[PDB]
Amino acid sequence: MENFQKVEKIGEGTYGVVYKARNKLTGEVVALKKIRLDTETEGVPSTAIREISLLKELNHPNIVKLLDVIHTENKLYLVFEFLHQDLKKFMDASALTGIPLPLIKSYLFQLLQGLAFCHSHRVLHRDLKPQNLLINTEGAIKLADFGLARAFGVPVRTYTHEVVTLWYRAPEILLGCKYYSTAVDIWSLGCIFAEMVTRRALFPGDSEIDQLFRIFRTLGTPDEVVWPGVTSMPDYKPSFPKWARQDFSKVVPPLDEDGRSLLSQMLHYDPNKRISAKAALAHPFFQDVTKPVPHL
Amino acid sequence: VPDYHEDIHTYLREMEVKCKPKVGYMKKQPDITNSMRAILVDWLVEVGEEYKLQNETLHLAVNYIDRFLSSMSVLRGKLQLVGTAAMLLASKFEEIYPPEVAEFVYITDDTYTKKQVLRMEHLVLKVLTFDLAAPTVNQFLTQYFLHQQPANCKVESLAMFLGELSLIDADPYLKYLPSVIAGAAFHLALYTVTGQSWPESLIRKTGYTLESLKPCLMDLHQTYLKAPQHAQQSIREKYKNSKYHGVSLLNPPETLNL
Ligand SMILES: N=C1NC(=O)/C(=C/c2ccc(-c3ccc(S(N)(=O)=O)cc3)o2)S1
Repeated sequence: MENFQKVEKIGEGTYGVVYKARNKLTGEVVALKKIRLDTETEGVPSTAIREISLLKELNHPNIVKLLDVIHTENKLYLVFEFLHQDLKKFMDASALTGIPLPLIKSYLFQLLQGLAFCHSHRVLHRDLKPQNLLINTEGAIKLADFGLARAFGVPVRTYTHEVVTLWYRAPEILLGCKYYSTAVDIWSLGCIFAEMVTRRALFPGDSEIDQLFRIFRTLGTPDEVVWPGVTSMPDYKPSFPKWARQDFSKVVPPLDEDGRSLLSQMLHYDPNKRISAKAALAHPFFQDVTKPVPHL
Repeated sequence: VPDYHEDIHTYLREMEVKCKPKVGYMKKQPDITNSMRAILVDWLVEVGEEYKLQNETLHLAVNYIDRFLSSMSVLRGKLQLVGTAAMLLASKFEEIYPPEVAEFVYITDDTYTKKQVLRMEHLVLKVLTFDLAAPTVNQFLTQYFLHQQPANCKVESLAMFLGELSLIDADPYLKYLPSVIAGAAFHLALYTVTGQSWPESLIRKTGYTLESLKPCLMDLHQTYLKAPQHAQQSIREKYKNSKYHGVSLLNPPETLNL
């Protein structure tokens, strides 16, 4: 553990502190997750078992690279490639002008590729949110934080319900469905897509029911026509207020017809109808995609 | 049919070759033997039942065990310990509510301390270099089941049963990849129940002909005939329950005709 000079706290993760650090010997800049063991209760958290073991499989340029695991007596450190900052801080710093459209298109393309690789390697990320997306100076964005990820089966079976950060959580999880798969990650990306366009979180609720209503109020309250089976889901209530679906050019004004189309496909109530990461890359919204450099 | 079915399958075929224990590992183990491993795995079954764990966890455990023993010498008194930290790491990886460490201490009848299981957990991790997302006979079985005309549940449970027998006997089964054993278990179930054979769709999907599955069928057939005489019976007793449609009570076919 002694080749590293820690520079500062950079982040919190869902399961441990992250630092910027440098290799005294190679000069290499890195990020260090500290995962706290404290020894005699439960040992190494399932959280870390999953993250390390999935991340080792998931080598792709749109996924953070795990360089090393320092597996001490008292602590576990995951050593990652250092990336300049998160999409979150990038968005906050771009609130008044907004991120250039060609940059959004690029970030979305790149993210979709990262997600495609994940899903094709049987992994759900389950915590796609802007402070988990990492951006460098050369125009790249990478999925990070796999502490909440898992390997899914074909077919799936019931997974953990306490899943995905509220603002980004898909309706099928909100409404208490038995089964969810890859579509939960697409929904999250949809919200993120929208956030880059509007500079405001799309569905910023403060409780499960508040979240539900924020989705309903924008996309229309779901019914059997739009989502066969909604009305018989465990946490569906006939007493949910019935709001009309708002027009996309009001929801997400700066988008052209192609962006709206793609967004509407990512944000479909029916997980079975929701577009896949792989199919999305074929979307005509990406016919003219480039690699712009972020105005840091 | 799910969105990434073909893709995931191709990928598991790449991974099953990387997640391999060396075949003749038991030959270089000074103190433990195949029949001991057999006692161990059998026990792990008993444990999965008691704690209502997924069959996939059992399979992950066995894979960790075979990989760990492939590179560490283990004395008989420590064998259970390796299996216990395997099972515990399989649980943590694959289950929603893994049992707690105190529950793993408990079913060793207090042979080992909590302090130990946690140290063994650490070591097992160290030895497998944190590589736990291993393909199992089980993953391929489910994947194969989707190509079923139509969904016979008896065939399913029986294939699951046959694949689970494969876990107990390192000789011969370590010879085979999970996909191959899966293929074998599937055709053998299908036949036994309905007379039908390993279908055209899977031949296209896996590249596997009845002819390439033959050596494994030959062995798996044997195992299946000798199943009630076998020293370890935990699987037979498990697959007697209604949950599994009592498939372990069906009569194997006399010949496989191939
Ligand atoms: N939750 C996480 N999971 C990871 O793998 C992480 C690795 C990582 C690399 C770089 C960063 C990183 C995170 C946040 C910033 S920030 N607060 O925008 O300056 C800057 C860099 O995190 S963070």
